Amino acid sequence: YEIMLIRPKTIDDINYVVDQVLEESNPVILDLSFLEKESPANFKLAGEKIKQMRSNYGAEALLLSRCNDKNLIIIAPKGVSLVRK
Amino acid sequence: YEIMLIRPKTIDDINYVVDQVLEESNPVILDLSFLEKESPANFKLAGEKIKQMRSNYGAEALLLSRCNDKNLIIIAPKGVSLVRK
Amino acid sequence: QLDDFIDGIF
Amino acid sequence: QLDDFIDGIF
Repeated sequence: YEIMLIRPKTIDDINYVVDQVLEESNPVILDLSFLEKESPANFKLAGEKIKQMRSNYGAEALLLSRCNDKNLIIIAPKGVSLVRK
Repeated sequence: YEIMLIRPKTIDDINYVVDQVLEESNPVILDLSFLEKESPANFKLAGEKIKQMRSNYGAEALLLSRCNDKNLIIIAPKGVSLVRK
Repeated sequence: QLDDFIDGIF
Repeated sequence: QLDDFIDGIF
C-alpha cells in the first residue's frame, strides 16, 4: 500500500482523507494545524469524519505530535494495525 | 501489514526496527529522543542503520516532528510509498 | 480544542 | 545533532 501525507486546508482535502482511508485503504498522516487555526468549523468537521470512520469502519487514529503549528494525526484503515511497542 | 510504534532505548530496540523494516516489511514510526539525550553513541548507530536501509534496501525515511523531548521519524520499507500530498 | 477523535497517543 | 539520515521532512 501507500501512506499519504497531507496538511488539510479545504473541505476537498477532508474528503480526500475519507476516500484514502475508506476507498483505497491507505493510512493517512495528516497535520490538522491549518484547519485548527484557520477554520474551526472545518476542524470540527474533520474530527467528526474521523469519529465516524473509527465507529463504523474500524479505522484506528493516533495522535503523534502536538506543538505550536503542528497537530499530527495518523489514521490507519481496518486492515492496517498500529502496534505500540 | 502493520505500522510499529517505538521509542528506542537500547541496541536491541535498534535491531528490532531493522528487523521490522527489512524482514517483516512493516513501516516503523520511531521517536529517537531517548537515544539522542541518553546515548549519543546509540543515536549515531540508529542513524547509520537508517542510512544503510535507504542506501541498500530502498527504504524511505521522513522526519515528522522535532521538538523538546520528541524526534519523530517514519521508516517505510521498499513496497510502502510515503506519498506527499 | 481537544483531539477527542483519537484512540490513543504515541 | 542533525537527522542527516532522512529523505525529507513532513
